[PDB]
Amino acid sequence: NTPEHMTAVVQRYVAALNAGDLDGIVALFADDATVEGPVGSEPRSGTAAIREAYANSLKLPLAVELTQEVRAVANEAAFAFTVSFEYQGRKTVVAPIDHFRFNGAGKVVSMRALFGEKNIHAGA
Amino acid sequence: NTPEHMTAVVQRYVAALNAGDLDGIVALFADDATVEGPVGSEPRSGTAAIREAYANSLKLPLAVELTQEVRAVANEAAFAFTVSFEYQGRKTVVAPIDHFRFNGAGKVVSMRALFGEKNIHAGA
Ligand SMILES: C[C@]12CCc3c(ccc4cc(O)ccc34)[C@@H]1CCC2=O
Ligand SMILES: C[C@]12CCc3c(ccc4cc(O)ccc34)[C@@H]1CCC2=O
Repeated sequence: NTPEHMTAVVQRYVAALNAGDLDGIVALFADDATVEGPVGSEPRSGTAAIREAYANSLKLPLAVELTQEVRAVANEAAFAFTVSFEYQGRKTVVAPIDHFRFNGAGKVVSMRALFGEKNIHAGA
Repeated sequence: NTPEHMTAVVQRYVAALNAGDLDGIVALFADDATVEGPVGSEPRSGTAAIREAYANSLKLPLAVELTQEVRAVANEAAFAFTVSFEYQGRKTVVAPIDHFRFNGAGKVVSMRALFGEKNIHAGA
């Protein structure tokens, strides 16, 4: 469980969101992992709940892009990125910072997505 | 304790590091706050320990800059930035992502600085 590996996992995650690859996303998580997004809302725990959450997230085609280098140290990674989508002619860009914590096996045991209304950038 | 306030606190923090303003930094924290930087190392707790930690951080003049919008939601903020300094003719730029959690009073109760060796950018 190295910085190289954690950075790679972040890149796999971004790419799988772009591809709508739900298996690929869920495969990154430990069986008892938790996901909390946005920070503040009630977390989802376990493979089944995690899959359901990302299924709802992938209803629309997402364009996802890392916007800076990944920060990876010890057993944690943080990264800045954008998620862009379009609905009823409005394009929206959401710019979160995510935090992953990894277990010794290199699977994500916790994901937290930090973004507020000021990080949601959309026209009329 | 609003996103506006948390964003302002982040901006006050960045500016106080630039100014070497140790009082200004410590004033942002709750009396029993913790600081952990880099993530992984042993955290420091309490006003006295927090001041000592930032005193050591301010031995050299720091140039600190937010490099993206702050992410602020509920009681937490995350931000991407750089800390630049020079020593013995070598310029170094460190690019962390910090996470703050706030108490109801609007003081920082926990700070975590996430950066690894790949986020330390220095010449020979
Ligand atoms: C962008 C988004 C809010 C956050 C978000 C979405 C999808 C995948 C995400 C993946 C993340 O790691 C962090 C945040 C999101 C939603 C899809 C529609 C929407 O409003
Ligand atoms: C940049 C640095 C490592 C991280 C760091 C420093 C100083 C203030 C910081 C403030 C932060 O919120 C996060 C990280 C740092 C150090 C000064 C010298 C050095 O190597």
